[PDB]
Amino acid sequence: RQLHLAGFFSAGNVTHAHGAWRHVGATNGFLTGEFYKQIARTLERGKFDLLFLPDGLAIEDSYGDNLETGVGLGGQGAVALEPTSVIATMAAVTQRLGLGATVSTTYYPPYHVARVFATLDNLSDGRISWNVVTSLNDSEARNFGVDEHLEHDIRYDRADEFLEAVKKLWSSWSEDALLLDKVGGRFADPKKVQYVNHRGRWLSVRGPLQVPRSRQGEPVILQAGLSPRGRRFAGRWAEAVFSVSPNLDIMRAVYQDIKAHVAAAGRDPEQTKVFTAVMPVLGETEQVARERLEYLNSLVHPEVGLSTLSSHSGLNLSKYPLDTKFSDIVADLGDRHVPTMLQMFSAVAGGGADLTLAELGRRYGTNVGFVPQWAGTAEQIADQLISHFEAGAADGFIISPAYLPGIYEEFVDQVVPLLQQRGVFRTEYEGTTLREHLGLAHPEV
Amino acid sequence: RQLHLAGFFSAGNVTHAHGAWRHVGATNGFLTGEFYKQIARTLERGKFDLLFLPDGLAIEDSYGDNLETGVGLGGQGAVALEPTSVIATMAAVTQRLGLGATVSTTYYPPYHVARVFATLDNLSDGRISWNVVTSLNDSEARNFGVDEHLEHDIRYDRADEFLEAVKKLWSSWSEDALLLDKVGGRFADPKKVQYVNHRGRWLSVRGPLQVPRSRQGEPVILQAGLSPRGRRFAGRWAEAVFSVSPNLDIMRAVYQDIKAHVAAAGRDPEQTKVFTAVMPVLGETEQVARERLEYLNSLVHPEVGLSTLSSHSGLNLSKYPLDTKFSDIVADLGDRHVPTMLQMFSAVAGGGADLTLAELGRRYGTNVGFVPQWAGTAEQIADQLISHFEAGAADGFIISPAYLPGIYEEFVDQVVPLLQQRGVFRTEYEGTTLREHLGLAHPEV
Amino acid sequence: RQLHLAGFFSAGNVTHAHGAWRHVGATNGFLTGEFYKQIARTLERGKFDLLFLPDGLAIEDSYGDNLETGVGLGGQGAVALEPTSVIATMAAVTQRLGLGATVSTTYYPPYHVARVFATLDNLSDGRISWNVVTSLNDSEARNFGVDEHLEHDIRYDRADEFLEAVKKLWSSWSEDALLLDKVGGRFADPKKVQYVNHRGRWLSVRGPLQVPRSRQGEPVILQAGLSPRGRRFAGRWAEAVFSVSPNLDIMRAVYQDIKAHVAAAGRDPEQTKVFTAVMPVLGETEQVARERLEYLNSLVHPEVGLSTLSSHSGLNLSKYPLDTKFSDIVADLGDRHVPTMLQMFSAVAGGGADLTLAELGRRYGTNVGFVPQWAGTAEQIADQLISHFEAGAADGFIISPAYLPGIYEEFVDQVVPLLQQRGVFRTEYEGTTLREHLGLAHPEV
Amino acid sequence: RQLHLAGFFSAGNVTHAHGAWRHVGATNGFLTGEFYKQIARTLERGKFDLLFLPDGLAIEDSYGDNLETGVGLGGQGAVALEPTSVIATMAAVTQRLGLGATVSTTYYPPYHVARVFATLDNLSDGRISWNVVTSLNDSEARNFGVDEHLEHDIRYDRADEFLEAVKKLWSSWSEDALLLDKVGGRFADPKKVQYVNHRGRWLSVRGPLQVPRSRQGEPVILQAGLSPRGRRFAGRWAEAVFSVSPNLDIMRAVYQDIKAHVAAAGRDPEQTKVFTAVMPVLGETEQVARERLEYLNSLVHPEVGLSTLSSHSGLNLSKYPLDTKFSDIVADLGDRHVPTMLQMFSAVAGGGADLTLAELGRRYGTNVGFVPQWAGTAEQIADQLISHFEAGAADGFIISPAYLPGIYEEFVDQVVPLLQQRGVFRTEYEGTTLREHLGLAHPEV
Ligand SMILES: Cc1cc2nc3c(=O)[nH]c(=O)nc-3n(C[C@H](O)[C@H](O)[C@H](O)COP(=O)(O)O)c2cc1C
Ligand SMILES: Cc1cc2nc3c(=O)[nH]c(=O)nc-3n(C[C@H](O)[C@H](O)[C@H](O)COP(=O)(O)O)c2cc1C
Ligand SMILES: Cc1cc2nc3c(=O)[nH]c(=O)nc-3n(C[C@H](O)[C@H](O)[C@H](O)COP(=O)(O)O)c2cc1C
Ligand SMILES: Cc1cc2nc3c(=O)[nH]c(=O)nc-3n(C[C@H](O)[C@H](O)[C@H](O)COP(=O)(O)O)c2cc1C
Repeated sequence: RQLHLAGFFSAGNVTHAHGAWRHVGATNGFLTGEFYKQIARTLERGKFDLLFLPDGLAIEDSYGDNLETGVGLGGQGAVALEPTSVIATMAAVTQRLGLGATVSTTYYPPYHVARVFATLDNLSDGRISWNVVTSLNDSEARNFGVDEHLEHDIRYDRADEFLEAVKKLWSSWSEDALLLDKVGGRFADPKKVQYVNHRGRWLSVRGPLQVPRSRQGEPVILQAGLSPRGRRFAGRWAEAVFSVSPNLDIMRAVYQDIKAHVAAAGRDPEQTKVFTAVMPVLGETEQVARERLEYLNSLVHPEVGLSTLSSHSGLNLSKYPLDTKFSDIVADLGDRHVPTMLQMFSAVAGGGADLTLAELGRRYGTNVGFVPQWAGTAEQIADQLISHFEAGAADGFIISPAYLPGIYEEFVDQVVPLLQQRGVFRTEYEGTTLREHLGLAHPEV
Repeated sequence: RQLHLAGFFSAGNVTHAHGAWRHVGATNGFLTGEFYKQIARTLERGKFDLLFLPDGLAIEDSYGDNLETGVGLGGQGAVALEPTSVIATMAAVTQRLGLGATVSTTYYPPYHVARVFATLDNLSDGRISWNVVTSLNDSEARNFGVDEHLEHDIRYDRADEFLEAVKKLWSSWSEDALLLDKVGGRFADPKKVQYVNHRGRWLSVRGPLQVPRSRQGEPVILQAGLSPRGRRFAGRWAEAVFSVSPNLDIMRAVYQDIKAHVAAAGRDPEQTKVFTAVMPVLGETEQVARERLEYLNSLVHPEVGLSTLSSHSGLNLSKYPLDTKFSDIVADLGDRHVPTMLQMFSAVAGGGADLTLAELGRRYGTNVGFVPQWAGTAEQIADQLISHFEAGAADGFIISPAYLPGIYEEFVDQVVPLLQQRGVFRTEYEGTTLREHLGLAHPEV
Repeated sequence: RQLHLAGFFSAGNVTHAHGAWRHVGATNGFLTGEFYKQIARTLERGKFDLLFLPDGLAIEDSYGDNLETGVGLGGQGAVALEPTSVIATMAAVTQRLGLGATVSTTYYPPYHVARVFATLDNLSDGRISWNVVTSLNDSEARNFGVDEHLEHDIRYDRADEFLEAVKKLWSSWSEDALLLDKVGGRFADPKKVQYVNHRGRWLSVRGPLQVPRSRQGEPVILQAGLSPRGRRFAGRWAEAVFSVSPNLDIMRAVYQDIKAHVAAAGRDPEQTKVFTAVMPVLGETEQVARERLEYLNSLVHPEVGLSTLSSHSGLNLSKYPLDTKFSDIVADLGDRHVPTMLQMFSAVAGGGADLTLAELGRRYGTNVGFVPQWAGTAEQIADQLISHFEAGAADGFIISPAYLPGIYEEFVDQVVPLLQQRGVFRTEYEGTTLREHLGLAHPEV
Repeated sequence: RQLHLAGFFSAGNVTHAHGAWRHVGATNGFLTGEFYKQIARTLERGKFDLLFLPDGLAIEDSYGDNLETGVGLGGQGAVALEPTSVIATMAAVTQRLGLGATVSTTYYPPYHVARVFATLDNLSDGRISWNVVTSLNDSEARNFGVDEHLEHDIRYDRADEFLEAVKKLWSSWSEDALLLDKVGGRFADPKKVQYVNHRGRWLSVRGPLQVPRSRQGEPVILQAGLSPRGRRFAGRWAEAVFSVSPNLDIMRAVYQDIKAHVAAAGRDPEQTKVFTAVMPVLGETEQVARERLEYLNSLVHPEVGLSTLSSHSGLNLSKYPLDTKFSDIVADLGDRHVPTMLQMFSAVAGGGADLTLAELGRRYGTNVGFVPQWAGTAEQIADQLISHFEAGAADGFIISPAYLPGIYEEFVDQVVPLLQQRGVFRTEYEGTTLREHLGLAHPEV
């Protein structure tokens, strides 16, 4: 029984640790090719299954209506490179590492999505993944500028038709269609390249895709989104799921809930790999590790933290003085109008303590509220990973980076070898495709 | 006074020579990263200014409305990779070569175009170019599933506002906005990052762009489109122009006309570089060159040739038997209703002879009618490039490949050194950016 | 049953074709890393078993005790880079291709040879080869400050002990000696690293080697030397043999002779792979190919060919006039005292005739007298290779380059795919080491 | 006025910190190409002047003529790859970084040293350096099967002629000798390529060298050897000096003495750059750094230090009891029969206390006695480098690695940017050669 490992970070200034760009070890090379090439090569040296990128299309002015926080202090999406370009860059200099990009079904037509990932899948020789998200934000809306705003759960309904359209397109070409018979002049068998002719309620695409199928057949479908409608969506489509849980109990529930949704949709639950995100901080001794973590968490500015907390909760908390205690917010707006997730974050993060908005945002900024921080030696981290795996937390772990590129160098040089020595993580790539690393079947046309 | 050199080929089976995939030397590696990496490194080894890719978003299927000729025999766009992914791949393995991609203003929002190229421009450290095109044909639309028919000249009017929007977005970040002051916690100066708030007749985008400016400020604007409206457009926006002319008389006229449009738009004509395309075929002796050219041209299948000729002429010629002579086509449609390009191509390619459709399509397939074929020794090709340059044909030449990747290995190894010894082509890159190679000024925010 | 392919060229101006540096396509980049990196990456792209380099440690100056000819016209070894440095350079940018260097047993101590190749073998993860040679020439000696005389056959007797010393050194480290037990503080098992204490008639070396064994155990032994003593030496030590024969029948005879020597030495003949050198000249048509061979052969200066002919035959022909007829030299030297190779060359070149030594030197300069020039289409060349292989000419072919880097780009693009489609050449590397490519066993400690 | 930076480490298990291979972060990849490619790319990313490697031609078995200590516990030179091969590997994947290798004048002929470094200088396009050393040890002489023992100072006398011989060889080719006139058939001007025919007291070399001059003319001469005879030697030949001093006071004296010896040799002291070695240990806080230093030092086994200390003293400490008080040991020899370096070191223990032999060996294993360990934050390390530089300690610093590859990643990511912000270290390479980086003149032929 071996676990999977994945890397994850924004093509930009911040991922989960909101003080990361301030870290003494941060190169902040996120505008340069070299930065991404170093990181991709490092994770491949550590035999990672994959690396994938989140995405948002707007700087967030969202809290509360301003960039002065985001841009001035380095909040979420202050810098955000288009993710598919970035992984093409990474694909060019690796040969085994799987690579994923987050693209919303909202903003692009299925033809575009299908061709972009089929192209990347071929260029990388069958190593690509699309992380499917159904987001719609007005600012993103403001940027791409389209306002018909569809309700959260209906976006997933549309996304069902979207995925079907994309997969029809990826099946345009039989895997034996291309002939390249030079002598005879037969380029391809036109009876094995078929029109798509899709017309559903939401979308219309004609086809065929002008891009044949790679050696893994189709890109791997990644999925992120844990809403009840999102888990149903994952049951039907996800081949790997991006999850975040603060502790083993929540990890195990999410795991079993997702595997249940998959089985309920008629699919094999062992063909959907669940990853849970964890943020390790290493030290030669546990003491050093805990001091490094303390240093890391002290870089978070209370307002950048609050900004993200405002965005994730849907409540704008900039409207209040920063010293407002959380119970004066519930007092001021009534418990019915303060999101549950926000009341559950205040209770868990404060431990019963009535915290100011400053301190709540500061703590939220350390780890986005729910990504577990693990401080310890390489041996301790290896142990924790192995025991969570054995307790059924996940099929693999996403390693959320405290600072870049350095943390991945530390994790690969110190933690990966220990995992290999215990026999719970690959010593070498067995196959060449992302499907093979993940133990997924090669889909048929 | 030095000339410029550019590479050009589709990320796919065919560019201008319709027998290229059948050439004994063709690797047909156009689905692999390696193919593109080899070519990009080769052109950088030869100190080329740039390489750019065309694009079409559908298998050309009009003649007449079928997969079978295009796919079966390997016509235009039978395989067509998404071009921006492809040059991202090339950028990761080069450090000087300029890289361009053709993207239509029709099918994407200005926000997308701006973010993709800003990303590539940053990933490549200031080496990227967008080749602006305004196309819109029904099959591509059928894929993007849209009902629109903006008339040709109106597409250019919309493109004016489009470019304006993209350039506003690329000016979101001043070049001194990014601070990365870790000690003070100041990421960036928010007074140097500006909202865009563009609301024009055609488009609306708010901004700012989440991507700072590269060391060359903004991507270089390439343009392709030689219609009277397109030349006006080039006058206003183009920093480099993609042109194709069958002989020196037409090259010089196109040259002077473009430079005139640029001056008429209030811009400096020497800040718009005109490239003209030529298809060289080398041999150790002139005799060897001519036999290789004859071999190359003998690979063109008459029906693939005819397919492209139909698409370009706007006339479906599948309806006729292949042995139909061209004058029964003129009889069948009336001299008035025969597109001018089609009448000029028939007269030029036949030299007055009445040709079958097979033979007309076959000759069109050799060079898309109007790309000059130059057979000779390295010294002769070098001579011809120099004399055309001295005769005011162009500021630079696009080298259309008879077959890939080999032809570029030959060109870089045999012709480039001769140009360098004569002092008309750079022996080494003087700058690091595409603007520096082309001698373009660094634009202000 | 598949054939093997090897590349072979001098790290310098000339290999077998003496007009190569003058070829219009020759880059003459033999002083730069880029030149060697390109060729290695190209031969790896073509799935070649290996690439190796010859060596001489002095500008040939025997004819006529001066460098005016060698240096002035670009003769053998006019430029000659140190070969182990070069293949280290190639190893760094490849991961499958085997890489070999010729080093003479005469000029270096066994410890030095062992350490250099053990190092390269580790650096390349098991892809290195030593081409064993026993040369001793005075100019080389003059350079090394040696005033050593040892007779041809005795040099080989000495080499037997040399090989034995080197192979002991490569067994210094057991393959399980290295522990890297950090926690316990045990670097390596001291009972599995052993002193050598070699004290023989010729050499003494103590050991152990400071370099452990790579994944292929030991560097592959290549050998070049076709003399009667040379074949015995190959019989005992060679794992691969570099041979040259002018036609299939002699190829076949040398082939069986070497396999017989291997069997006579008590070894398995299928564990010594025989390569024979061939010089292909490709053309799209046979006519083009023959014109290209004619062009290439016309670049040879009669005196450079003659210079080389002198060095291989042992007679310095410089003293004679260029119009000295060949039977007038044997008249004044007797059937008894002019070398055997020298007139199996003259007759073969005339096939009957009396030529001036100018003409004899010119013809020798094209292909070093005995390397067959094969001009044809890719299909014909592929046919001939398969046909010679099936006829028992060799286990593999050394592809002698008419000019560099260009000829290898053509061969990999045109001939290799044809071999692969016929199933007689690997479509992909099955293993990672040079031993696995050659189908050699992993030697024991 | 900027300081220079150099990297330095053995191609093997240990450099100065003898517990390094045991460090949790050490990859111990010293047998793989990847390990060296990574370190070299990292130092190039950090704009280092140079990286050079030490060497020994035998496993360190002196204490006590057995390998059980050296091999069993991982003392210095237990694994030691041939250094010229290693830097060739590094040169292939870098384009600016300087690269040097240590080769003894004792064991190789001048022709061999000359050709290897001329070859490397060309492969690297002028970035190479030879670190001149005059060592002669018994284990090493018995691997090369040498039995002549030359007195310490005489080896340096021999070395004087050695360098003249090597520099003569490097002037074999005029920098305008190579012509490559393909049309005229003139390879090179033979009157600009000269025989050497060097015959002095010690050595004889004929020439010419088969390798032309690189872009920087000749390899840079590094030297290491601080005996009085070594410093006179450095005065005459060295262009950069490797020095080690435990504090600013000794640094400054060593600095000024070397500059004087150079002036005394009639050379410009500004044209010989002196480097001093320091071993930094970084932490996010000073507390963290001091702890990481403690961890590092706690990995040192007392006997490996002594194994290594035996050779440096050159006294064999192997059979004195480990708890032998040092002074008591002092007595059999007589204060007069004690090598001094060891003696100051006893002094440099710094407690001036009678110390166990275990304990002297432990401390020596820590930092080779005299390389200062600096623990602190990046700012503190930068400060100390700047303040030492300004106080005239050295023209540049050698950064001795606590553990590899990681410490260089930390150093380049944390300290270099700070040095750059202060303007005391280059933000970018101004030239392409090692001579340009060090501010050395281009020597003429
Ligand atoms: C762990 C995780 C990571 C996510 N990352 C992104 C992301 O990078 N970009 C995005 O648009 N949506 C992302 N989402 C999904 C958003 O929640 C999104 O707004 C979607 O509409 C709702 O997903 P949901 O099922 O959580 O409601 C992520 C969701 C999860 C659970
Ligand atoms: C040399 C040249 C190359 C062109 N390449 C493309 C291309 O690759 N893709 C595309 O959509 N349009 C391309 N075009 C422009 C097409 O003509 C396009 O349909 C546009 O609507 C009309 O441009 P026009 O000004 O030539 O009419 C190119 C035009 C020229 C002159
Ligand atoms: C095909 C072939 C290639 C050879 N290449 C070299 C070489 O590059 N350098 C060298 O010193 N000897 C080379 N030799 C060996 C020389 O002939 C050498 O001087 C040796 O002492 C005699 O080899 P022999 O067995 O052919 O007589 C080669 C031999 C053969 C058959
Ligand atoms: C900082 C430094 C580093 C040295 N490194 C080496 C080395 O790696 N290999 C070597 O043989 N000698 C090295 N030496 C010099 C040795 O002492 C050498 O054996 C020589 O014979 C005597 O040099 P000396 O002048 O210091 O006595 C080094 C010397 C110094 C000062």
